Amino acid sequence: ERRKDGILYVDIPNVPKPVKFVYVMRALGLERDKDIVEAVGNDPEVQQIM
Amino acid sequence: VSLSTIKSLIEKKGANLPENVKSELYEKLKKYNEKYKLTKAEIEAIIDDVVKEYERALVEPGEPVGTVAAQSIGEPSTQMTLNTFHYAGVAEINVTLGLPRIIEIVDARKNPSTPMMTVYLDEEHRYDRAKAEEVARRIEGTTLENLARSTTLDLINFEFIVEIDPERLERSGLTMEKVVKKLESSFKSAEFEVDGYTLIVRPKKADKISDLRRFAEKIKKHRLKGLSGVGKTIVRKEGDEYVIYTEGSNFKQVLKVPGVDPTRTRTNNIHEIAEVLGIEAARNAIIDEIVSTMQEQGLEVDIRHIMLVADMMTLDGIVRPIGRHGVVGEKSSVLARAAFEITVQHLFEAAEKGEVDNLNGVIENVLIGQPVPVGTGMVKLTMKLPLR
Amino acid sequence: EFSIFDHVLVPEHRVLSEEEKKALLEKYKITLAQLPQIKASDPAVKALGAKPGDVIEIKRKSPTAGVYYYYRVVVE
Amino acid sequence: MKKVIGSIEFGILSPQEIRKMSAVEVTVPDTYDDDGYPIEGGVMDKRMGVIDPGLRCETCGGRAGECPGHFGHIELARPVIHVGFAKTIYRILESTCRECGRIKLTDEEIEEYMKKIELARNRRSEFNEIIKEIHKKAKERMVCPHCGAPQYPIKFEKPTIYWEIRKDEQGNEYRHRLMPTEVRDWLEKIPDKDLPLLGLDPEKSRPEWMVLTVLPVPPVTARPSITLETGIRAEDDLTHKLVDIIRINNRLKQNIEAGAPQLIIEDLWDLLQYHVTTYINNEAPGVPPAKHKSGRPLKTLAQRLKGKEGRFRGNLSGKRVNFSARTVISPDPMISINEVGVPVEVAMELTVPEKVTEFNIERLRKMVLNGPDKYPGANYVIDPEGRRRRIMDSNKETLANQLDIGWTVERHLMDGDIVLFNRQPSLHRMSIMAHRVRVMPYRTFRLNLAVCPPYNADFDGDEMNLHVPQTEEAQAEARILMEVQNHIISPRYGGPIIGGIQDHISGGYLLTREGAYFTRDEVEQMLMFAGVDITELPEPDKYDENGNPLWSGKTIFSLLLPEDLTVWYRNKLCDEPERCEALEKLIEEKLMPDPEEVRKLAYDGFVYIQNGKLLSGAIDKKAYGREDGIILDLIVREYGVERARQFLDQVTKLTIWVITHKGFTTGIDDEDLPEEARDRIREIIREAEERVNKLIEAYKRGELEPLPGKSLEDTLESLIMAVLAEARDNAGAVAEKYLGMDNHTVIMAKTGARGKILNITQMAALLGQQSIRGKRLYRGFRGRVLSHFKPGDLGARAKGFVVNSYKSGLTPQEYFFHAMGGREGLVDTAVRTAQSGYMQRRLINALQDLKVEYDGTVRSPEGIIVQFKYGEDGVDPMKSWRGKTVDVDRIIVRTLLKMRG
Amino acid sequence: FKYTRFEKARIIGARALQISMGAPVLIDVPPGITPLEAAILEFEKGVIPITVIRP
Ligand SMILES: [Mg+2]
Ligand SMILES: [Zn+2]
Ligand SMILES: [Zn+2]
Repeated sequence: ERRKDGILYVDIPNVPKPVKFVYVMRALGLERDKDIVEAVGNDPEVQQIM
Repeated sequence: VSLSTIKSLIEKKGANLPENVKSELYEKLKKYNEKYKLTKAEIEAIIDDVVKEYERALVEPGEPVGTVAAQSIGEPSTQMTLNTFHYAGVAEINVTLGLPRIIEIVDARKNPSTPMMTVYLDEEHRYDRAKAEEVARRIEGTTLENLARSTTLDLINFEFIVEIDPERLERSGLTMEKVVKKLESSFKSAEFEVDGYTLIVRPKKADKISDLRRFAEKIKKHRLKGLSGVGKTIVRKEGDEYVIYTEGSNFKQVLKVPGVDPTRTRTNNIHEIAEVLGIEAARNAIIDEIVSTMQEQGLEVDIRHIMLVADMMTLDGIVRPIGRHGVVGEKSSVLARAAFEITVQHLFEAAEKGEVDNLNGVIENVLIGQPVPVGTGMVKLTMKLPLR
Repeated sequence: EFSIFDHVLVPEHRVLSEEEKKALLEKYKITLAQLPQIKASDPAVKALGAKPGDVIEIKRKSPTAGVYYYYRVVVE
Repeated sequence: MKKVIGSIEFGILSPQEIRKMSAVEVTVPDTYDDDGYPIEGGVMDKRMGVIDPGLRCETCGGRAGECPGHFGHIELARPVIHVGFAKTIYRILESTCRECGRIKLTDEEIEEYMKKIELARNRRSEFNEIIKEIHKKAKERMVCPHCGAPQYPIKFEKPTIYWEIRKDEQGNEYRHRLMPTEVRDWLEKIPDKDLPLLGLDPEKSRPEWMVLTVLPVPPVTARPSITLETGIRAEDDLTHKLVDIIRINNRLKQNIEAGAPQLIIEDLWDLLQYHVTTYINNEAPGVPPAKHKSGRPLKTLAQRLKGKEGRFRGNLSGKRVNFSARTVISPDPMISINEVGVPVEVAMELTVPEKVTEFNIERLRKMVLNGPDKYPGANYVIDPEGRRRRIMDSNKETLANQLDIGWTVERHLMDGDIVLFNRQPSLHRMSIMAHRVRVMPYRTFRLNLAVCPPYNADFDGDEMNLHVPQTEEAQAEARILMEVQNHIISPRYGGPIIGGIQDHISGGYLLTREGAYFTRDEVEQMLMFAGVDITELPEPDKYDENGNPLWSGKTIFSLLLPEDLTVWYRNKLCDEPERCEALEKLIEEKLMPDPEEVRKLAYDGFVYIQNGKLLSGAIDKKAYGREDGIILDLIVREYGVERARQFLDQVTKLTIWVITHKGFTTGIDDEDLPEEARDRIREIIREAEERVNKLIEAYKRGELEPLPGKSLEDTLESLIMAVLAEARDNAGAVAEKYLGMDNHTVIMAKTGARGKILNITQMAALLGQQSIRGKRLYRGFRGRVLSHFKPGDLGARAKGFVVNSYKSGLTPQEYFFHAMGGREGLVDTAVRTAQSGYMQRRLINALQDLKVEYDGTVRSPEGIIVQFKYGEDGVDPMKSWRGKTVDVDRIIVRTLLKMRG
Repeated sequence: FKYTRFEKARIIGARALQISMGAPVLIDVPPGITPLEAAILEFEKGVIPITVIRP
C-alpha cells in the first residue's frame, strides 16, 4: 500500500502490523539503496519517490 | 342575497367548521350565487349538508393512527424505485432521490449525501438575468479549476502553468490581476509570476515532486470568492422570476448576502434549518421534503401520515432519528425495550429508578395476554338486567 | 433587521400568561411534563423573552385546516 | 371478578418483604434424594411446590401441574453486593458524605436540579443526563458542605470490590477495601429527600436493599429437573448454584461462630460473593464463568432472560396457529366481492364450534346425524359438562336424540360463515380481510377479481392462507370490522382501491363505445347475467335495417346507476379539447341542459351523467378503476357501502359478458406499420445517429464547452443521452400517430386497462437506449463493451443504442445490451424489497403505539401529548375525499341539482 | 350520539355471546341461523340492551 503521505507499506498475513517497504526489501537480502531503486524501475519521478 | 348575508349564515350555522373550510365555502358560494342567483333556502340547505358531511368525516376514538401511518408510508416505498440511477440533466443539480432520500430524512442523518440550497431573490434582482448572475457571483463559490480552461501539471521541471479561460473569468466577474492579488494575499509564502492568461506558481523553492504536487492541488481547488462549502450554482427561471439553485450547505451565511430574499430561502439539510430558524421550521421542512420525494415518483400519500411522523420525530426540541438510536431505544416501557436488547442492565436501571410501566403499548400487552388498548380494546359495556 | 418570524417556514410564536396556561393544562388533564418541549437555545425562544418552565403557543399554518395551535414548554 | 393489569411499577425488594413473602427457610443442601422424594429443608422442599408426580404441595396443597410453586428464602451470614447494582452503589458512594451521608451539594443547586428533574421526568435520556451531571458535580467536590469532613476518594474495582484511597499520617495513599457491611452502613444514613436527586425512589428502591441480606429461592417449577434419557434427574443449573450457595453459607456461619481468624472469614465471604454473582449472572464482566458438571458455563438467571428465544423476544413469534389452511388460488367473477370459495376437503377439517340453542337445534341435529364424512356434518360434540366425543359411525345415531340446549357441536364450515384471508408478505392493512364462505368442489381458494389489487395477487401460482375464528367475539369483530365491503376506499390516498382491473375496463369501453348497439337477445341475456333486477326493456333506440329493435350501450349501462346520480368529468380518451370545451360551456351555462342538446354534442372523451342516464362519454379507467374511480367513489360516499357493493358486483359481470360475447383479441398484426411510418422512423434514427457522430467529432477536435457540473466526457455523455432519448420519443410519437384506435392493443393502452404507450413504441418502432445505473454501457473490454467494435469508439450504436424493435428482431449485440438492461432491472427489484422491508420495520416499531384518545388528542405511550386534534383537522384520511376535508364544490353542485330539479 | 364502529363491534360480540350462552332472543328470528346473525338482526332492529360508557 501507499499511504496518503507517500510512504509504502507491506502487509504480510502472519505479521500483525504493516512493515515499511524498504525494511522488507532489506530483509530479503536486497540491502543496497541503489539496487532497491533499480529493482522497481528507472522513471525519475519513481526514483525520487523511493 | 348580499354577500354579507352568506357570511352571516356561514358563521351562524357552520361555526364548527375549520377556518379553511368556511373560507373556501364562502368563496365558492359567492361565485355560484353570482352565476346562478341562489336564494336563502338553497344556501341554508348547502351549509347544513356541509356540516353533516364534516361531522361524518371526523375520526372516531380508538383508531390506531400510528400503525396506519407507518403502513401507508412503508407500502408505497416497495413500489418506489431504488436509486441506481444517474439523472444527468443540464440545468439541474444531482440530488439523491427515492428510497435513499426517504431513509436519510427518516433517520435524520447529520449531513445529507447531496446537500442543496434553494435561494430566492429580492425584488430588485428578481426580474433580470444579469442581476441574477451578479447575485450568483456573490454566492458562486468560484474556484480556480472552474475558471481555468485547462490545467498543465508538469512536474518534470518544477513549474505549474494553468490555462485560464476568458469566458469563465468574465462570468465570475473576476480579473486576472484581482485573482492573483487575492491569491498572494492568501498564499503569502509564494511567488506568482503571472503572464498573459496563464498563472505561474512556485512553492518557495521546493525539493520533492510530491511537495509541489500537493501545493499545486492546494491552489487548484482553493476558494477565491464565495461562501464556504458551495459548489456550482445553476440560475434558472421558474414561473416569472429567476431562482438560484446551489449546491453545498451554508444556510446561515447565505441569508446575509445582499440581494438574497431570506424569507423564501430554503436548504436541504434539516439540521441546519433546526439550528438557524428553530424546530417548527425543521418540522415543516421535513414534511415538505417527504412530500416532494413522494411526489416525484408519482406516488400519492395523504399529508396526515407525514404530519404525524414529523410531529413524532421532533417531540423534544431536537430532531432525532425515528429508529432505535433516538426513538425506539428510549421507549419508556421496560418490557417493550426488553425484547429489543442484548443486556439486562436496563432492568436494573428501571428498578433503581422505580420506573412504572403503564402497559400503554402493544408488545407488552401481547406478551402478557391481554387485549391491546386500541380499537375494540378501549370500550367498556354496561347493561340494565331486567329484560323482555 | 431580518427576524426569523418573517420566514415562511417559521409560524408565529407567543408566550402564554398564567391564567391561560392553567386553563390549557386543565383542559387536557395534563401536567407540564407531558407537553412537547422546546430547548432554551432555540432561536424562536431567544427572539422572545421566554424562560424555562414557560409554555409557548405556536400558531401553525396547516395545509388541512389553515389555523392550528400547538404548545411547547421551555427546558434547558 | 376478572380484572386486567393496568400498570406494572418496578422496584427493589426489601429484606422484610423477602422474609414474609417466602415460606420455608432453606438450610440444608439436599437434592431430589435416591427415591426421588423432596428432602426436608432442601432446595426442592414441598413448601417450594411440587413438580414430581404423586404427591401434594406443603403450602398450597396442589398436585404437580396445578401448584404454581412458592418462594423460599436463604438467610445470608454476611452482606453481599448485588452485581447489577454495583455500578449504582459506586456512583452513590462518590456523591454522599462519608460521615453524614447526605448529598454533597448546596441547597440552591438542590432546588435547581429538583426543578429540572421535575420538568424532565418522562424523558429517560434527559433524566439520565441530569443524573450524570449531578453525579459529576458531587464527585468533584471534596469537603462536605454540611459536615466539612474530608471525603477520601472511592475507587471501584470490577466486579464488586470497592477501595477507599486514604492518606496515612505520612501522606501516602493506601487502598482500604470497603466491606459490604461498611457500604450498607454508608447507604442507610442517606435521607429520603436526597434520593430523587441521587436517582432513586424512597418508596420502592432504597439503597440499603441493593446489598443483599436475604436471598430468595425460586420455586421448583421455576427450576425444574428435566431428567435425562437414562432416567437420571438432570438438575437445573440454578439448583446446583443454590446448593453451592447453601453449602458456602453454612460453612461461613459455622466458622464465624467458631471464632475463626479474619483471613478465613474473608475467604469464605469472597467465595460467597463470587458464587452469588455467578448465580445472578454467569457472564458478568470480570467474573470467571462457573463450569457445569460437564465443563460448560451454567445457564443462570441473567442468561435465562437475555435470550432471543427466552421469555423476552421469544414469546413473540410466528408458529403454526390452529384452524388454518393454505393452497393456491384461482379466479372466478361469479361470486360477490365479499365471498371466497373454499374446497370441500378444507371445509370438512376447519370446524367451527357452535353452541346449540332453541332456534338452531334441528340444523345441528341433522349435521351431527350426517357424521364426519358427509359434507354438512360435524367432527366433535361437547356435552354441557365438558367432555368431548368424536361422532364417528358407532354412536352417530345417538348424540342427536340426546342433544339439547347447552351442548356444543363442532360442525363443518357452511355457507355464510366468516373467515379471514391473508397473503404474504403482508404490507399494508388491507392484506387481511374477512370473507363469507361458499363451499365449492376442487381444491383452490376462489377469489373475485375485483379484490386482487388490495391483495396484490396474480393467478400464477400464488398461495393464500385463511384462518377461521372460533369464539363469538372474534367472529363478530371479523364480520363488522374486517369485511371487504368497508375497505373499498384506501386509507393511504383516500381513493378507491377495489375496482375493475383488465377486462372490467376494456369491456366497459366496448359497451359504452360510440356507435355500439345491441340486439334484443343480447340485451336480455346480459341483463340477466349481470343479475340486474328488470322486468321490462326500455324503449328501443334506433331500428335495424330489417326492422329489429336495437339498444345503445349507454342506456344499458345507465340501467345500473342510481336514479339521482349526476356527475361530469374528462376521461383519458380526450384528444380534441375543443369538444370538451363546448360541452363544459353548455353544462356550466345551464346546470341541467335538455338531454336532446347533449346528444348532438356528445363525445366519448367527456363523461356526463344526468339523473342516472349516461348522456355522453365512454367508460375507462377513470370510471371505476383502481384509482381515480370517480363514479365508484361517488357511489361509496353518497349511497352507502352496500349500494356500492351491489353496483360493483353488477358492473363487473355486465362488462365481462359484453367482452366475452363481443370478441376481444390481439395478433401479430396489431403492431404492423405502414411503409411511410417505417421510412419516417428510419430517417429519424439516421438523423439522430448523424448528430451523435457530429458531437463525437466535436469532442475529438477539442470543440466542446464543459458545463461546470461535468467534465468534457461527462458533458458529452449527457448530450448523447439527451439526443437519444429525444429521438426515441419522436419515434414513439410517430408510431402512436399511425396506429388507429380500432386496434385492440391501442384500446388496451389508451383506456388504461393494461400497458403503456412506451410498450407499443418498443414493440413496433424502436427499443431505444440501454443504460446501467443511469449511465451508458461501459463495462467490458478495454475501451469497448463487446469485442466486435473498434477500441475507443463512442458512437451511439457501439454503446447500447439499439435500433430494432421487437417485431423486427434484435441483432446479437443488441440482444446482449438488452440482456444487460434486464439484468440490472432484476437486481434492483431483488434489493428494493429488502430495503423497503427494513424501513417499514423501523417505522412500525417506532409508531405502533399512537392512538386517538376520546378527546381527539394523540398521546405517546409514555403519556406525552403528540398531537392535539389528530391531523390538525380531525378528519380520517379514509373519510377524506382526496385529501380535502370536505369537497364543498361537489356538495354545492349536488344540493343545487337535487333541489332545483 | 353516534356509535363508533368499534363500539358496535363490541356490542355485537357481547350480545352474540350472551345469546349463545342461553339468553333469550328479544325478537323473532328465522330458524336455523347462528347466534351471530341473530345479534346482527337484533342490532339492526335497534333493540339493544347493552350500552357504552364514555369517559
Ligand atoms: Mg405472482
Ligand atoms: Zn403449592
Ligand atoms: Zn457530610
